[PDB]
This record gives sequence, structure tokens and C-alpha cells, in this order.
Amino acid sequence: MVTAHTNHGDIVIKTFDDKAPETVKNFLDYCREGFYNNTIFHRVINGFMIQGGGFEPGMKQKATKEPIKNEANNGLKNTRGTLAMARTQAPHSATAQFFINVVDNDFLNFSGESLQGWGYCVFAEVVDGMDVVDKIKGVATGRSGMHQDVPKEDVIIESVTVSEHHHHHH
Repeated sequence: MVTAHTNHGDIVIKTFDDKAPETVKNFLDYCREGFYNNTIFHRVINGFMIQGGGFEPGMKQKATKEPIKNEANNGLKNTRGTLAMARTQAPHSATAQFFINVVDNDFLNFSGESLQGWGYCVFAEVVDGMDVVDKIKGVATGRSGMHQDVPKEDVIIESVTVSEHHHHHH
């Protein structure tokens, strides 16, 4: 279980270890190293998704490790409350940036291995704190650097904690 502790409250997340094993391992290594600590939701689009995991306040892009394989062909869908990996044009280019779907975004789902078919790999889902996600998705945005849709007031991920203990999210 992973918890993103934001300045607006906690987002509790369950990982799909069996269906996105290398994607989950990559994410939880970033979490454990403190990489998402003092980072922001830098791209917030109401009725679509909220995206973070790459930038400190003031839009300083954090250095990342080498990218991972795209595990999007795993049967998992970009439904409301899922987490998926952000990437650039090449399929195997995801590093640390991720996003929370705030509606079903079927057009993000794998449909094939052409550049245009690959889609975005789902690897986890919010199990508590969708109220916190719905607060974030509605905030005022503007341009910062080359980035569109950056909240005017920083939405800060203060820390992320990982637990492997028994839990009641069944």
C-alpha cells in the first residue's frame, strides 16, 4: 500500500504488482528513495487527469533514472481512480511521472504496438482519498515555463510512505 501525503490530504493507493510488475517496482523504488517528497502536481486538467512525480515548487525538473518498458498491454484500463505512467513518444520512455485518471479515459488504453496504439500503462488505483483528488482537479491553473495547466498555488506532495503490512483494503 502506498500513501501520497499532499497538502490537501492523503491519497491511499493499491498497486497492481501482478499485472504491472516492473512498473510497480520502478514506482515504489522512487517512493522509497524519497523522490516524490517535495514534488507537485504540475499538470492539472479538470475532467481528464492530475499529473505529478517530476517537478519541485518553482518547476525545477528532478533528475530521473533510466526509463522502463511499457507494460500497458496488461488488460488494465484507465478508469477513474487508476494511476498510469506518463511518458514521451517512444513506448519505453516512462521514468517517474504518473497521473491519476479523474474520469474514464478510454483513449489512453493500449490498443496495439504502433506509436499511436501503445497508450499509457495502468499500475495502481486510489482506494481512499478520491475526495482529495477531486479537490486538486478543480484548482486554478496557468502556464509555467513550457508547461500548460500548472496550478497557480502549488499542490505539494509532502511525502510518500510505502507499507507492506496487513491492511483492510480488500
